[PDB]
This record gives sequence, structure tokens and C-alpha cells, in this order.
Amino acid sequence: RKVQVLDFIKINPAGNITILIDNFDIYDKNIPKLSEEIMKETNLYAEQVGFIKDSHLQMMGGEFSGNASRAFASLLAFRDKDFSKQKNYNITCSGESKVLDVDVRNDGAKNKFLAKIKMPKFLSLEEINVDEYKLGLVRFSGINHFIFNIKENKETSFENIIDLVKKYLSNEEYSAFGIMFFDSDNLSMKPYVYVKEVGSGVYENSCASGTTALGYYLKKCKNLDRAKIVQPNGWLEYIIENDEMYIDGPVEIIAEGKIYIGK
Amino acid sequence: DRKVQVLDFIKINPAGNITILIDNFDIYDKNIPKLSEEIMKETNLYAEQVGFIKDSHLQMMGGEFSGNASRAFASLLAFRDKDFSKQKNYNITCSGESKVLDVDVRNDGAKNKFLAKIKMPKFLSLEEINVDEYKLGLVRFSGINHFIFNIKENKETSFENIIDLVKKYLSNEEYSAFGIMFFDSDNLSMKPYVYVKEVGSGVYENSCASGTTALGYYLKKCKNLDRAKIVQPNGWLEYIIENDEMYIDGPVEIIAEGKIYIGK
Repeated sequence: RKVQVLDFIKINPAGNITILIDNFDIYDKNIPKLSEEIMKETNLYAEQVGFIKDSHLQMMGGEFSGNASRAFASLLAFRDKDFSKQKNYNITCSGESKVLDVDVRNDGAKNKFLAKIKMPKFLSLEEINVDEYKLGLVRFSGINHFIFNIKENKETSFENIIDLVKKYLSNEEYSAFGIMFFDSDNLSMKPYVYVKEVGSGVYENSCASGTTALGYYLKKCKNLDRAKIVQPNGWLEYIIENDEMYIDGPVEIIAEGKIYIGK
Repeated sequence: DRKVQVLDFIKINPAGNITILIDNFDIYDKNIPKLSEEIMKETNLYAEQVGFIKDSHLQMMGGEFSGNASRAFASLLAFRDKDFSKQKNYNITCSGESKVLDVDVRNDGAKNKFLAKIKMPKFLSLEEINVDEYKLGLVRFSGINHFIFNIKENKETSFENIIDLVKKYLSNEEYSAFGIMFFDSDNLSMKPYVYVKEVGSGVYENSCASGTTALGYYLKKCKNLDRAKIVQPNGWLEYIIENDEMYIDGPVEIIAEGKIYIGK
């Protein structure tokens, strides 16, 4: 059979492992099929994958990803003869209609960077009481984040909550949701993400949109304007300024070259 | 204090035992262990083991033999041989193996897919142990001692129960490592459980060529089974006993290659 050779760049945006495929039809029909192949452990590993063209980033499912957009912005600095310490890069991403002005700065090594990006605004902020648990609820365009504060609630297993949430959205149509298990003693967060297609949960290494939900929620409930939220395999800082949300974090270009898959 | 190191990498999938081979590097660098450690992280290029190439030699990150890695190296040689058609034998060497390794590489469906057969080290001991209520066929080797367990031929048990029982065996025996081949005769399946004193914990590998070898030896005595294809958690390897010599066959796919950037 035919082996298809693609141009790849592997990047670690604060643990949210991203692969970017270059010189590829960003609107190819088979993108979702080869994307899951690119991500398996039996191939190059990845938590997400995108297909770049000029200054656009076409995610595998037309979704917007703050972490992926920051990886793409750090890649343009990596490849820019003129980049010194700081430089703003304008890009576009599927799922966001506005041009994104990403502030990229050097973070030590030439492959290491720090990328800040403007994050979408929330559509609603509710504080909900489900059964005998308090939860935070932040509704975005596409995904609904839930904030479960470990300390502020009684002892329980995560699994009980993932099920309880799933019960809350029983009579509510959604494409995906997220539970941000938040530990106040540490200012840490374990991001959870269910989606309809996968039909199963996924504990991520870091979740940019989830950190904004966390951020919006700590702003309204505790008057916290910006903070650094440590996550399973990385960290992200949320910044609220002039009523605008921004997520900053580290980024690192891992590897670059060719990837051989079937056709 | 900021410096990027640029290495040539090849990512291969020898029956689920993800391998990264580094090319054109000093295979006797002091920093090899630390470089292998960072390259293996999930937050980096992912890998279960790292090798370092020099001509026809493969230098594993610690100086130890790996049948899967060697199979991956040979498959790479075939990948880069413009004259490889459908089958070709390749002569290579591997750290921790005093004898040259003639590897039989064959096409497996495409230019990146290969079937590679390799000769494996012979066992140093073969014996049937009987702990508490269960029996288990120890097949020792220079490095690791594998503990076969036939589940169809044993009473109802828990995997963890056995693991503990075996770990208590090894108390009075100095062991740098040990493994447990959970073998199911009905489906010819095998769950390779491994343990290391340094790690202090176990892992169920996607494949173990040396464990399939141990299984094969015990099956040749306990059944007179000379060869069989053993399905594993994320891959399959076939064992072939021939002229009292152990071979391991299996698939190897070339995943990717290019450059990797590591700070120093």
C-alpha cells in the first residue's frame, strides 16, 4: 500500500502535547481519521493535533484550542529570523472568529518559550447545588466547564461526581463538558473532559479553557484577578485585565520531521 | 545558561515496545542516560526505550540487550536500503550481546512495515516452581528471571496475589529485576508483568521478547510446542525454537524520523 509522508512538529504547550501537520490540505476529509492515528501511543504520542497553513491553525475537529494556538505561536517564533526575546504574532484558529494576537517570549533555551493568548468570554456563570454538593458552572460556546472544589465539599470519589454531573446534563444537550477538580491548599486542578464522540472521559495534562473557567470562578467568588494553576503535567496562568481573559504558559518545541502513515 | 542540542531521531514500533534510536551521536557519551530519560517522557517524544546507532551497532541506553530494539534497528537498516525488496538478512550488534546478530527482515505490507526475526539469548535455568497453592515455570536469564504462570492450569487466583507471592520468593535471592508471564492457553495471550527494585513498582508491558522467549522454552518442555504466536497487550510476537536455538519473530513499523531539540 501507499505510505503517506507528512510534515510534523511536536510541541509541549504546558503538557497539552500537540502535533502540528504542515504542508497538508487543512480541509482534507480524512483529517480526523489520520489524526487519531497520529495520536496513539503506537505512533507519535499526542493529546491533540492541528494542521497549519500560513498563519491559520485548523484543529482536527474545527475546535478552538488555546494551548494549540500558543504552540503554533511559539513555533512561528522558533522559525523567525527576527525573533529576539519578545514578539507578538497574529494568528487565526478554527472556532475563534477574531485574529489572535499572541505575545510570545523566550523562556530560557531557544526551543523554550512563554506564550500568552486572549481566551473567549464565558456565556454564563452559575453557582449550582447538586444533591449534597456545591459545584461551579461556567458555560462556554461548545463546552460546559464544572468547578468542583475539593476542600469546600465533603469527601467523595471523583467518579461519583463525574456521574453526578452527567446526571445534571441529562436533560440538557451538549457536545462536551469538563469538571475542574480544584484543590485550594495547592492551587492545583485536575482537568476532566468527556466528549460525545469518544464516549469516555479524559484526564488531561493541562486545560487552557478549563483554567479560564477556574479563573472566572475565582474572580467572582474570591476576587482573584490572576493566578498560576498547577496541573497534572504542566501549569498555566490565567489573567483577567480590563474584563478580558488571557492564559499564559510555557511552551517547548520537542521534535520536527517526517511521519509515515498509511493512505 | 541556555543551549539547545539537536539530535537525529527515529521512532519505531517493534510490537508495541516503542523505541527511539538516535543517529550520528557519540554512543559512549556520559550524558546518554540523562538524554534517554528526558527523551522518554510523555511530555517529550514518547518512548519506552532509547538506543544509539553507530554503523551496524546498537548501543542501548544502559548497555543491555533488547531483542525488540535490535529488531527495530534491523528494520531501519532495511528501511534505508534502496535495494531491499521483500526479504534481506542484516548483520548487526547490540550492547550486552557478545555474538553478532543475523536478523531476517521481510516486508510486512508497506515500506514502513517489516517482520524481523532475531536469535535470542538462551536460558540459564529452566524449572517448575510451586509456590503456596500455585505452580509457575521459572526460566532464568542473565539479567532477569521470568516466572511463567499458566492460568488455565491453575486454580482461581488474582494477578496481584501472584505478584506478591513471587516477590516474596525473590526476597532471599538478589534480583536486579524479575518478570511474570501471565499466560492464557485458550487465546495464546500473555500479559508481561515486570518489576524493578529501583522503580519499586510494576508495569504490564505492551510486549516482552525475552518474556515470550521464556514462555516458549517452558512450552517446549511442558507441551512439546516448538513455535507459537503469542498475542500481547499491544502487539504480538512469535517464538520459533529451531535446532535448539530460540528465535523471535514480530512486526516493526517505522513511525517517524527527523530532529529533536533537548536543552542542555
